[PDB]
Amino acid sequence: VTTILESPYVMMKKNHEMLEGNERYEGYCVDLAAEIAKHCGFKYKLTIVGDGKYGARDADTKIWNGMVGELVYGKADIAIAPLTITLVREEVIDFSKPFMSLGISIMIKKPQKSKPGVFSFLDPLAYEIWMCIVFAYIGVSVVLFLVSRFSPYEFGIFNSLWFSLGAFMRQGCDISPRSLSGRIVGGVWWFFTLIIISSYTANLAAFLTVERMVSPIESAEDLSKQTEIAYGTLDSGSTKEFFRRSKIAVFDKMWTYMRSAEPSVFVRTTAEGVARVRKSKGKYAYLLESTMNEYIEQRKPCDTMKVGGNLDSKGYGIATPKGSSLGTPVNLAVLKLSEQGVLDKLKNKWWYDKGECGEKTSALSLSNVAGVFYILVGGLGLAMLVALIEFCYKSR
Amino acid sequence: VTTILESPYVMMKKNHEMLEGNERYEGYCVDLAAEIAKHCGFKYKLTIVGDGKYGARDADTKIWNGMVGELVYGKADIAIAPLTITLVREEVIDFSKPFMSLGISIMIKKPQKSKPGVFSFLDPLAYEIWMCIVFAYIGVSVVLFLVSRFSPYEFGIFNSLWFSLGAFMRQGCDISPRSLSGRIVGGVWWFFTLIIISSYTANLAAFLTVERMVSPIESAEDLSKQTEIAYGTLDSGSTKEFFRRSKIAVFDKMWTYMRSAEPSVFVRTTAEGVARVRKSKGKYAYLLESTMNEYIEQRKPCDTMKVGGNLDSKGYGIATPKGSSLGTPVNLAVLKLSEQGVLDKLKNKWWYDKGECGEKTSALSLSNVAGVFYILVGGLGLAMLVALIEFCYKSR
Amino acid sequence: YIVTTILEDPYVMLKKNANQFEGNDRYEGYCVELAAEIAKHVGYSYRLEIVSDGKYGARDPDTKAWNGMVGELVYGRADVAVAPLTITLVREEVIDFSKPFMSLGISIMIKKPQKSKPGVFSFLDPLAYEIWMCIVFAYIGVSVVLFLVSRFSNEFGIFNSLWFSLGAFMQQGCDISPRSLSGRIVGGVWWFFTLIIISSYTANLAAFLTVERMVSPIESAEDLAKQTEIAYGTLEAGSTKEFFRRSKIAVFEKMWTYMKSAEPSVFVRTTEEGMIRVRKSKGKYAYLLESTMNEYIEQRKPCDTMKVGGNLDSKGYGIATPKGSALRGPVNLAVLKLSEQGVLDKLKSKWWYDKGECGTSALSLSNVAGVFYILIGGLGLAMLVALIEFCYKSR
Amino acid sequence: YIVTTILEDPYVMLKKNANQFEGNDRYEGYCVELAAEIAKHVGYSYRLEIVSDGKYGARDPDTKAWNGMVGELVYGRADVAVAPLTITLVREEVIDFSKPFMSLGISIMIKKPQKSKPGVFSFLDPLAYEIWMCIVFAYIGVSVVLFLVSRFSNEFGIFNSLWFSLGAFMQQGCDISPRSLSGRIVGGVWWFFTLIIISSYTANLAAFLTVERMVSPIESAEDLAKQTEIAYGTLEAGSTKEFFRRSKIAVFEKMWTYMKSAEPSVFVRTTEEGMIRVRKSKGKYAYLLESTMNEYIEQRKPCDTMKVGGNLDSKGYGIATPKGSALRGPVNLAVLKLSEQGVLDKLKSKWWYDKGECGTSALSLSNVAGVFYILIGGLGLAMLVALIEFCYKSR
Amino acid sequence: VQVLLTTIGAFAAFGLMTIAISTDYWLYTRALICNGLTHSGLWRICCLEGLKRGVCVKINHFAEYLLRVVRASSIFPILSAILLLLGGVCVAASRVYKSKRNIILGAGILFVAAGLSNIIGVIVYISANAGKNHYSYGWSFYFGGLSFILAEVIGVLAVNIYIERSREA
Amino acid sequence: VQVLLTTIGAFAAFGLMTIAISTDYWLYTRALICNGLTHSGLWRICCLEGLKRGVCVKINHFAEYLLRVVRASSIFPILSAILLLLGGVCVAASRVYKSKRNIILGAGILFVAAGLSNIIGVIVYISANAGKNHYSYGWSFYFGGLSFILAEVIGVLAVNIYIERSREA
Ligand SMILES: NS(=O)(=O)c1cccc2c1c([N+](=O)[O-])cc1[nH]c(=O)c(=O)[nH]c12
Ligand SMILES: NS(=O)(=O)c1cccc2c1c([N+](=O)[O-])cc1[nH]c(=O)c(=O)[nH]c12
Ligand SMILES: NS(=O)(=O)c1cccc2c1c([N+](=O)[O-])cc1[nH]c(=O)c(=O)[nH]c12
Ligand SMILES: NS(=O)(=O)c1cccc2c1c([N+](=O)[O-])cc1[nH]c(=O)c(=O)[nH]c12
Repeated sequence: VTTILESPYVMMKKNHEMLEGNERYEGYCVDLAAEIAKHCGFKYKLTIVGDGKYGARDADTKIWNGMVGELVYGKADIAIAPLTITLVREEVIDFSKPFMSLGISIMIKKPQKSKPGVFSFLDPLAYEIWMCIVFAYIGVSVVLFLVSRFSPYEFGIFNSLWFSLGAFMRQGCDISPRSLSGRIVGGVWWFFTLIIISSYTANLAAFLTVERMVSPIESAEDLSKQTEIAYGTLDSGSTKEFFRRSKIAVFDKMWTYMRSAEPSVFVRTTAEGVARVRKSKGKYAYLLESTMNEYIEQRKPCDTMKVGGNLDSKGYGIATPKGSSLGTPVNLAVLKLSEQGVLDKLKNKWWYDKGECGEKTSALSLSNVAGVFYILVGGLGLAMLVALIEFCYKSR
Repeated sequence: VTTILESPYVMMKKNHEMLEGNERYEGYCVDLAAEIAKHCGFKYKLTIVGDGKYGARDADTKIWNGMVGELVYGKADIAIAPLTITLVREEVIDFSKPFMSLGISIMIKKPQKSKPGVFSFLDPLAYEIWMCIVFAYIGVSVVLFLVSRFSPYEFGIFNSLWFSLGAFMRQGCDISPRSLSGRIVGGVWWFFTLIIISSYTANLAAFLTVERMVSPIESAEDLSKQTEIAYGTLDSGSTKEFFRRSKIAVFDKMWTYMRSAEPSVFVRTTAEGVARVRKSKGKYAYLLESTMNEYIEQRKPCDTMKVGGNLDSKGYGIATPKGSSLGTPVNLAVLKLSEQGVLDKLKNKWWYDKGECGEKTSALSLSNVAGVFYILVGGLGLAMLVALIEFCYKSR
Repeated sequence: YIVTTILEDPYVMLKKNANQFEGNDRYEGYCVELAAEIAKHVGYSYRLEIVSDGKYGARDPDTKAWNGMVGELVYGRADVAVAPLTITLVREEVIDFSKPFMSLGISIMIKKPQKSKPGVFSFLDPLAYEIWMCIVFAYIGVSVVLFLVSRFSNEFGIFNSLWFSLGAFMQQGCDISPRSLSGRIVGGVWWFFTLIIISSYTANLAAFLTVERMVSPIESAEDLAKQTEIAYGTLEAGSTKEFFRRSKIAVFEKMWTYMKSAEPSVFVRTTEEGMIRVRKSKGKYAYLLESTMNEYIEQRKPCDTMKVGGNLDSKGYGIATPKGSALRGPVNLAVLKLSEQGVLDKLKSKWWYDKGECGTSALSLSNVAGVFYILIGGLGLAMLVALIEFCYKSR
Repeated sequence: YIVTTILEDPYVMLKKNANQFEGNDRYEGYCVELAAEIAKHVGYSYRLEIVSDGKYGARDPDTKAWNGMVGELVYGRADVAVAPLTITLVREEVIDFSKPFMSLGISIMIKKPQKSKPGVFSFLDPLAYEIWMCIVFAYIGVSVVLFLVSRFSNEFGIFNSLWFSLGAFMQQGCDISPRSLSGRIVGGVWWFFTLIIISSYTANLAAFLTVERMVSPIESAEDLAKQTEIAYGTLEAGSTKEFFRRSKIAVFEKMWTYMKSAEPSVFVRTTEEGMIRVRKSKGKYAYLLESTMNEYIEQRKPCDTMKVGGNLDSKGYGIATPKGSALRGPVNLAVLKLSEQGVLDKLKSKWWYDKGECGTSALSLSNVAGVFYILIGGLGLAMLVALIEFCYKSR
Repeated sequence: VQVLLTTIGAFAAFGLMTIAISTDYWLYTRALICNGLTHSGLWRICCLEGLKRGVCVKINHFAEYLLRVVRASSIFPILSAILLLLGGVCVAASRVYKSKRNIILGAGILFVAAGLSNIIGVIVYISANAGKNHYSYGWSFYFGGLSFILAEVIGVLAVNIYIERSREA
Repeated sequence: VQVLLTTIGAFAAFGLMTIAISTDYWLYTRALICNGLTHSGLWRICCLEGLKRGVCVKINHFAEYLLRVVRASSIFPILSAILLLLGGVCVAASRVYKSKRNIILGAGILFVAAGLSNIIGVIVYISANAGKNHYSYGWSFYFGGLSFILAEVIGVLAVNIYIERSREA
């Protein structure tokens, strides 16, 4: 039994040196090999590949390395590791039906509470509403001015604007229309202000009560048009070839984007990609196998998440040299175990059960409400400037 | 194997007539008998008592009836039913260690949304706060009147009260103090009003957002002093004797209360008590065995709940005639099954798994806010009356 | 070489206007294109031939003889079989598959929630219609009483009394304040009433918006495991019922305990029946079926359904072949070549999406447009009234 | 007849000032009174004698010999044993018990939440201290700018400007209003600022009160099964760890999976250690132990703990006896007679409660008293200022 | 001049209120006692679209006690009607035997009191009625509302007449 | 008369603001860069109660870009100090070469502008600083606040002096 060390599939048990035998190792593939033996009824000893890779065709030597090399050269009988079933290996050895399906997925940093931006106090209401409010304020002021001037029954343009503004802010009004039409306008404006302000306050309370952190992307197409978040696979790997060898245009655009990279949106190791996305502060998204992504999402510090759905589909399968008298029983055992409700159990036990991770709200801070302070000081400056200008003009 | 029919312990399986053999019955005691046999390895046939009672000492015949009668007279070998272990039966037969512990508990109707009472709009704030608000209003009005009269720098007593009242209601004030002390008072009152009203609105929103139906009673002592909700056991039964034969004063008071009953707070059957509490609209509380209470709380329409904790402690146990060569193995089997994590499993399967039961808020209705309308109309009537009285007085 | 197949769509189906075509060209579908590709790769010839029984395959319990498509294979009638043939142990024993050309598993189908356009007058929902009516009645009564009391036996007026009451309800200041005790009484009471009413309105609106915000739509199977106002079911008897029956998982164990109390019956005799039941249950019913059919249905008009969460189990449709046949090598290798160079993805997108008949929490303008319409109407009425007053001023 | 016992409190314990007493009278406790009653009923004589090892009993693994109190029974040394002897199968095989005189099971102990008296100035919590400071700064700045702008080059005034700004912040109306464009600009901006600030204050207060309302304290074991900010543990090795180990229940299975990831260590070497750890964990730690000891501790000062939910399992303390002894009948019958006539309940209440060293959502006045104190202080300051103004008016 | 408008409005308001009280066409609701749609009324709930169509009877009305009592005895709508009648009688008595300048004042007082009584009766009726089943309000309810509106208008008109007449002195 | 009060207050406000800017005693916080309590300042965070006590250096400041830029270049507190100085100079220049009636006006304008600049600088400092770890504000912050208060008072006093003097004409 030749395996490879990749977590969680084959890892050193507690006291790697103090524990000897088949108990030195722990992981998913260990339990899988045990379950496969419980049906095959064979004798096996846990082993590990030498080169350090699962297996591939040598560039020129054409000598199989890793698990496939060990299996095809009699070093080991069966293999149990996250082997990506593919044509090239299917040509030299006979796999089984996949014991775990997967595909390319998307990995991002778990979205956090972004520091509230200036003008965050407008979040409760959409900009359409604010624009309509301003337009209605202007319109009602103008209508009141017209009605007052043409039916005097004094409400000038300036005083009309002042009255409307002081009405929208629930403040006292020095003048109130004495004409029936003016009273109509005033009452209608009053209703509008009351409703609008109550809605604003209520929606703000809802915002402050429950937090909803929403990921900016929901799928591959979502970030295929984002053009803001960098996303790249391994500099050289299966995913890079898949994007390169793609014939579907949505992935073609992503591949072209990755081609014109500045800097190169690529890494040399998976840990490199994890560290980059963790330290990119929501600016990099990594594409990798959904198994590894679900794995990482359950390991501390739990600073990342899997988003979207699988783009391609693959499978991990037992391997066996051609003509082995053990391919059929292992295939049958894999399948029966799969439909017996076991591989799901093992996956839950390892990915999720052994998981690093499975609120009294806070007062408001200046960061939330500094925009209105800036507006206040700007208005004070503007008012001093305008009074100064008027004084200078009237002086001459 | 003699049993008794009481649910869920022994009930007629689906198609009571179309199903024949030992499959005709279903329930907790059936599985328990099966588990006990799986250890004893005996041969048994499900049976039922004839008289219709678990067992008791005849008033004068002294002939044991029910399960105990059948067991003590050779009719059956072992018994499996909710038998209340007690001294009298322990004298004639040998039980086992209890396979289920229980005690007297409290049963009430599941509390519902009471129709909002008049003056429900004061719920957000405690009456202490309302009284303090009125006192502070009076005090500030008086202080303002004193300051205005003694330092005139016109704010009469009546106008001072008007100003304070219009301030507490966020309405325009015709007069504003021109004296520094008056301005101090006004600003302080303004702060108080703002804070109070904002707190009122916020607490009301909290009330309307999340519903919390709180039972009026938390334990036996809770309703021992309620003196409002009727509570009574069976007219004649074990619980009645237990309360009668009690030596602890908290239950002595409840027993005395049940003695002076008008009408008699008692029933003739458990179904009678269930129907009474369900139709008493939260005015009757029934005391019965916690097993039956937990049972009912899981059966439709789920209009009742168990409250408090057990008052006494009892146990259900296998029974066996004296000298039987099967008392010890059944005792050991009961105990081993209990600590093996089974009786809990069976209880969960029957009481809970086979359970009849395991929101966009609504607009406000006049019932919620009719009190303020009544106050408004009363104020209108009072104002018309007072103006009429003043007119009549000034006329003469 | 004969090819066995079945008519489940969007796999091989009857081409529109089949009279104008015959033979292999008489049918179109996903499996048809897949078999075309496989033929082009391996290099053999085929003639499509549909199964007669219409059943995929199962061991007859009375007689161990098979029954269905795998029956048409194992007894030498057929050479291969390209169809949604879920590979299982029993079939693997007697028929031999290739690597799965298309993976899948149990999913969840729920009624698509139509975008509930808020009513034009949704801003009054916080308060009941009766409360608004009684508000109007009380406003009229207070204005009239204030006039009456203040007038007989000042600056006030029926028009002015109405104005004062209206401005006091809306907390927009009063131009004139009563100077008489009774007027002050009525004003204070009106003030109390408006304050309470407005605070209640605002609070109830906050409750509406907060509750409508902390609603989590069913996005997983566990979310279903903790739901009681929504029921779900499966086919009357299939791989799904068996999967839940022999389930060693806790969540599925709970769901199977739930389905044990099947009353009122949730199971369904036919999948189309389940789709109709969900489409008519108005979001109170969910269905469990294969992810592929769920995705396909979510694209076939009507667009009344969608798929949620992820696959609960894992299976795979595979190309079968007679045990000990002489095509395992080429067929498996061709399947893997097709999957590796991204043809199956193209074909799936073509048949599920390309030939498909379908496909922020800030308060929006739609929630409030009612008050804007009221304002525009009031402004128009004001301009009309101004014109009338101007004409009347000529006397 | 010799009586075996152990010193676990509130069962048999060392009587205060033991020097002034000897023999049976040298000890007092629940089991002491129970044995006294049993002696009075059955009618024999006894001499209390405590176990030497101090262990209840367990089969030595190296040698099948017992070790502890049940050891002192099974080897003929002792006649009976009255103590919290949890009856189990292994002991039932070799020692025979009576009916349980007192039932129990695993419970939960949590730190008692002290009645957090709200701060006298808790009403400012919705907004940060910095925001209040900048509000004051901006109020001063706006008032000064309004004065300056309106004055040079009307009715306004530094005192009047301050008054206007203060009344505009509190939305209480202004008798005067700027008539100049710049004054109007500054007034409108101040109005915007106050409106936004007040709405934010009210909304955040609503959020506080709503969140503080939908908090469910740990009231069951399942509630613990879905908690991550609170950890729990048991004794290092006992019937509890074994119960979770051999647990066939789902909730306890999940809790045991959690406890498997014991890091940082939750288990405890001694129960007093666990009580101390909870008492020092500030409500972030819970403990699992026998319901009886939890109830007893919840009554022994300090009153820093309480019991929640209900029993998770079921056990029973029982009176032991040598196998084949001549006291089973009388002892069992006396236990049942005592339980039936309500003595054990009396005794338990006496030793757990009688000799114990312990034992609405509307916004309350404590939440707000700060503004009342501010108001009283302002009124006193106003009276003082009025007196000063009156004295100064004499000139 | 305006005396005629006042009197006709008082008569119309009394007629409307008396009709609304009399007619059992207040509520449209689907009930279960009938074994179904129903045009329930103030006094007798009366079935519709059912086997017992037309065959209809009075209702059974059984702090909250007092609400049930007042709802059963619709004393406030009846009081509004009575006050409307008495105010109309006072207006008629002021048309003759004039030069009193204290009668139409009482008439307006009574009209306002009748309006308030109608408001109270409506509030009580709705509060007691309530206790999802859709429903609607029959034209009896709108008749009561129109009667209230007319009562308010008549009160204001009568007091205006009084103040104009007393302004002569 | 009040000219002396104005001038001494202007000098005091400038001194307070210059001291607050100079002193690195703005914030009291427990930081981790020091490897611990710290009296952080406007310019250089400076350690305390630690191994590197006293040995302290400037800080590293790296839409939000602009906030970082403005915080790093404390141009608004510096502008407040500069405006205070220039206004004091204008007051001095108005004490001599009098009969202008347009200088102390500018002085008050500058004092108000300095107050607003101090407010803006404080807001910016607090907003950028924030990003549970307890902390507190050193007396440099309160010195800045006192400088702002004095600036406002001096502006109002200067404009009052101006209006009184110009009321002579
Ligand atoms: N760890 S990884 O980041 O996901 C990952 C990255 C890159 C290649 C992988 C691979 C994994 N795997 O799942 O460990 C298994 C695997 N198996 C093969 O046979 C092969 O050729 N390449 C791979
Ligand atoms: N159903 S009940 O309402 O709870 C109930 C009420 C009254 C007596 C009961 C009893 C039950 N039980 O549990 O069914 C069992 C039981 N067993 C005995 O041996 C005995 O004497 N009396 C009883
Ligand atoms: N139509 S369905 O509702 O999804 C569906 C329901 C039930 C069994 C199915 C099945 C489908 N399918 O996809 O049509 C294919 C399929 N193929 C097999 O080989 C087999 O055994 N069972 C099935
Ligand atoms: N003190 S404790 O923390 O609660 C406690 C912990 C662990 C085991 C206990 C135990 C107690 N007890 O109540 O003292 C009694 C007891 N009795 C037995 O017979 C036995 O086997 N184990 C125990």
